[PDB]
Amino acid sequence: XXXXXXXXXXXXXXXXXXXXXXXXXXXXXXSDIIESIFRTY
Amino acid sequence: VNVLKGVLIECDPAMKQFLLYLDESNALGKKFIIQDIDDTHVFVIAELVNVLQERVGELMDQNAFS
Amino acid sequence: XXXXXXXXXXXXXXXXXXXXXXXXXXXXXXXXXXXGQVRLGMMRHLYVVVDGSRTMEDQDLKPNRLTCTLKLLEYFVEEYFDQNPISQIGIIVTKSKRAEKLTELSGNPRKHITSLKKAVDMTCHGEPSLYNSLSIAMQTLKHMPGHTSREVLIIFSSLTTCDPSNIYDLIKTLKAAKIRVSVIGLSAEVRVCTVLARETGGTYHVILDESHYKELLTHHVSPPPASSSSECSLIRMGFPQHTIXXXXXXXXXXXXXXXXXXXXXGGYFCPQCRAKYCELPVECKICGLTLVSAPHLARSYHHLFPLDAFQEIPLEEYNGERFCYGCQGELKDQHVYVCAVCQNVFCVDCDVFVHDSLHCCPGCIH
Amino acid sequence: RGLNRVHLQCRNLQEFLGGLSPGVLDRLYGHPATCLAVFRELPSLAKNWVMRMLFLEQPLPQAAVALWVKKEFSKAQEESTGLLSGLRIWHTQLLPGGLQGLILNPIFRQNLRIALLGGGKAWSDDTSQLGPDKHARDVPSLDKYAEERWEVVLHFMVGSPSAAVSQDLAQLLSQAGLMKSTEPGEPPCITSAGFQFLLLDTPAQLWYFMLQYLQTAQSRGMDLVEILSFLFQLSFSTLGKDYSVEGMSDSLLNFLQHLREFGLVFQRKRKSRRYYPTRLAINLSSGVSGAGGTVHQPGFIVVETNYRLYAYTESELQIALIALFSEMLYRFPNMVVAQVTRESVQQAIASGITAQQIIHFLRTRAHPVMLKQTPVLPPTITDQIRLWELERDRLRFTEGVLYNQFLSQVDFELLLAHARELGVLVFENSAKRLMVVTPAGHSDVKRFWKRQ
Amino acid sequence: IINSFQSIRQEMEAYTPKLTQVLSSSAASSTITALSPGGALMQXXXXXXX
Amino acid sequence: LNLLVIVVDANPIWWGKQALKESQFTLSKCIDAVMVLGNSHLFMNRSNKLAVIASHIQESRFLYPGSKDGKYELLTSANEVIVEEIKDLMTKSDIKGQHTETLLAGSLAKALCYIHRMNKEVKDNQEMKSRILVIKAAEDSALQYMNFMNVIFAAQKQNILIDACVLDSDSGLLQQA
Ligand SMILES: [Zn+2]
Ligand SMILES: [Zn+2]
Ligand SMILES: [Zn+2]
Repeated sequence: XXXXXXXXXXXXXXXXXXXXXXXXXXXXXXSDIIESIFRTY
Repeated sequence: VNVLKGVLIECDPAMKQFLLYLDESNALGKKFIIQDIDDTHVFVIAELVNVLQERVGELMDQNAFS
Repeated sequence: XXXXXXXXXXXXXXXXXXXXXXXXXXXXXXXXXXXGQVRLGMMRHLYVVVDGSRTMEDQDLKPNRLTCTLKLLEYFVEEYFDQNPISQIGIIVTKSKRAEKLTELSGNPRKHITSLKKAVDMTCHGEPSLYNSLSIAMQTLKHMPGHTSREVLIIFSSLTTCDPSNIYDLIKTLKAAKIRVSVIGLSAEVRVCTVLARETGGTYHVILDESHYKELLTHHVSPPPASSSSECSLIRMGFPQHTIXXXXXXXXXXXXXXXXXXXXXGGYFCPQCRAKYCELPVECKICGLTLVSAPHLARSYHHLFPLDAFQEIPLEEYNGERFCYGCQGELKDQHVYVCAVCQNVFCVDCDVFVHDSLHCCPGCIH
Repeated sequence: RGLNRVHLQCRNLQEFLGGLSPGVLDRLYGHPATCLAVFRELPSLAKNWVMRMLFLEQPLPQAAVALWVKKEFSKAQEESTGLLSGLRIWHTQLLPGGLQGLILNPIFRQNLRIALLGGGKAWSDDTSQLGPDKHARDVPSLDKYAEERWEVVLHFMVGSPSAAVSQDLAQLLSQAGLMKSTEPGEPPCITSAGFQFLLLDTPAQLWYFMLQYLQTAQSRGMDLVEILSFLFQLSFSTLGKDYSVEGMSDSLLNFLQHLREFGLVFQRKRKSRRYYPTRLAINLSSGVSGAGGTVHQPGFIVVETNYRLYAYTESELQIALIALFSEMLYRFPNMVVAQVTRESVQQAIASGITAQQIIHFLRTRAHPVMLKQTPVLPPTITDQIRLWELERDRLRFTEGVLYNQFLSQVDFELLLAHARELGVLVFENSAKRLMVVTPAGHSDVKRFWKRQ
Repeated sequence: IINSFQSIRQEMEAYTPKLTQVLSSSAASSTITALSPGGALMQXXXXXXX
Repeated sequence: LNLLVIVVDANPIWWGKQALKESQFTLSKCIDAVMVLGNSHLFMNRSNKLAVIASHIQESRFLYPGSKDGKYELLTSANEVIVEEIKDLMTKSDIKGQHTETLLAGSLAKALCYIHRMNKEVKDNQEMKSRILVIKAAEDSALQYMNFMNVIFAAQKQNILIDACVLDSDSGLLQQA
């Protein structure tokens, strides 16, 4: 249907799942986090 | 050629050279080992084989004490 | 911290025996089985949705919940294909807010149990998604024909049911798409699974033990009765005879297979398309016919002319027939079981054997 | 002990009956008890083949016997055919071309058919009429009598103050190689064969009694044939129904009262006309009592991973046996607590016990909580027992004769080839010409050297 | 029904020959001839020539 | 440890027509071949067990369950009880008209539950394998097919093998089983 027939909704801790680090100011590359921020805010 | 009717002794090489050591010390009465016919096998005078049967196990247990 | 005081004594010689017998009798229980002379859904595309949540890794069971759940699903696939041959199973692990069709809807236990032996080794990361799992199960179960009681079994553990959309429009759709969803729950009662179960048509249950969870999966093995909604059609069926290599392969038809195969000399044909199948029963891969050997209709005839109850009486009670009519043995216990129609005599071993396996009274045949 | 040590080998009724005279065998099958008793010993292939060919008067060719078996099993097939042939069941006849016909020995075949169907003899059962007998004996009291008498013999071997053996049986124990009398003012000792006899199963012990009893049956005017027919007549009898004696010779009376001394048969009086075949006499069979449990007595030794034996049985005999292969710490009126020390097993092999006796002893008396394990013993303990016996048994002795320092090398392989020719080769050399031949078979090659 | 009930009530009164009646040996020889691989009940089957 | 359960289709109408045929082969040699097979099975090993059932037209009565003439003793007692049981069964008999074709589903049901209880008798050391011989000589009624498949699937689950010697006529349900 789609990539997963939908996406992963922002459950909670979309800022604190792998917080500020795709390893503060660390790397930022996690797909769930950027898509959940794109939906959420 | 030189027909000797000794007794074959089959072991593992550790006890083979333990028998060689024990025969060099002459702890069963005579130089009871004739020659060394293999990497494994030994020859022994037939009548000291019973004192061998006791004292080899007894002296191996005595070597692990000092 | 003082459980040691649970052992009392009156004469202390058989009184410790009485306390041990009370404990050993209170550590066991009997099942609750229901009978019905009602329509059942006998062609049955069931579709199993397992959690792969974070709460699958919790150790409430003796191994973690993933391992016990998966072991009883291996037993479930075994007994369901042992009892309903026409039907099919498909397995979705629901993991990380997304749903994954782990094993497609097929009708042989080898692929499913192989996939469960694989799925022991998984990770169980993230929160589940009931939306996407019911969406994949709906997407496959739209276009099965209308006489199939299309059923989903959600073995569901966690509490945060992290959907990506609204899951009351799914329940309205699945209400209109005449599917039936039943949820077996772990550790709690969740309102959304309760609404889903009571509205789609299914049944919701929560788990105490190993034994209670086995009783629930055994309850979902049997074909559940139909609503006033499901279509009562007449599916066209095919009954292919077995065909060996005709007369020492005198003008045979050497084929490979039809779903790493060798050279098939003979076997099962199809009466619609004249293809080559090794195993029967198999839905026709290129026609849409369903192929039946017809003991596979006779393997599930006991649901239609079912058993009755045994009149259970423990006491001595007028028994002029001392021996078991089942297997010709004495009744050395105080449980005597007497049938309804013939009213012969049976013991406990004949009770469990007749009501679980043989599925008929030996008296009423005579 | 310049030979090898006394390894107690049970014959299992094949090496006994295979190795006799065929006239003795053709007399031996003259009672249906012996035909059933040799029948049940057979492997299952030979079993089914005798029951196939039983109702038949024609010598079937060799092709059908080789052609009754699927292809994969020919390695496990020729043993059954050869065992039927050597035991004088299949005597070979000829179809009138060249097909070697095979036919069952009509004495053996006729008496098996008497064992299955009606017969012309009467199994030596008799009763004039004697009803409920004066002091009729009860079945658990027959069990008690068996336990009492055979444990008295076992205590006599152990050397208790319960030495109720009546000195013909002690002479039998000295004659079979078990209790050696030395310095004849009456110490009866135990040979190492006696220690290996103790740790054995009860049907294996009784059948070893009957084998070494009939090994010296040339002494008291005994014949092997009638005694073995009476043994196989005992072990195919029933505890309940009662027998009579009328129809037996006087040497049979002497053997039956000697057998009463064994405890295998409960008499009432010496001049009586009745015997009760005891529960020891029925389970007389060349076989194994089990690996987890015994029909005689349920197992009682719990062997935990602590090398820890929990014996739930009060008996001075079995306490002495557990004292043989272990060392014992606690004794309660229900239980004995023992520990299997390395030094305890090394004492149990200094007196001479190969530790398959020990492991099978513990498997025989395995307690019913120790069951429901598929390896009924903990394999750490069992493999440790085997490693202890392999530390104790590290010398292998052989009397030989030396050939050393030959003058050439062609005569080296010539002497080696003549040794291989007459089957007297023992050990060879490749480099330094150091050969070992059999010393008893050396004089052949020695006189060959004086002939070249 | 009545004829067969009469004949089998008369039949199962006198009973048990065990040595004599059961097998003639020629029938057993013909049975071994049949179950040999070139006779009846050995259908020349399980060939499957590929 | 093995368990042969012979089932002999004692149709009195069929063997009555066979005994009025004045052939060589009557019911006496049938039940005698049954007993020689039974004594052979008990004879092959000490631990073997035997049970012999006789399907009559209206009842599944079991047949089974010193040495005067030279047999082994328990073989003699088993042969005596099988002989006396068929003499009590077939001679003292009845006559009805609506139900005259023989049955096989009920005797197989008794055999299945008998093997169940005798497998509960087995202790943990040993394990019982089992089979059911069916010696059929009559024509099976079609009317119990609904029943008959069920006992086959019970023998499918309980891992009991089924063998069949049919005497006169082929039988599709029994070769099916
Ligand atoms: Zn098709
Ligand atoms: Zn009934
Ligand atoms: Zn019963």
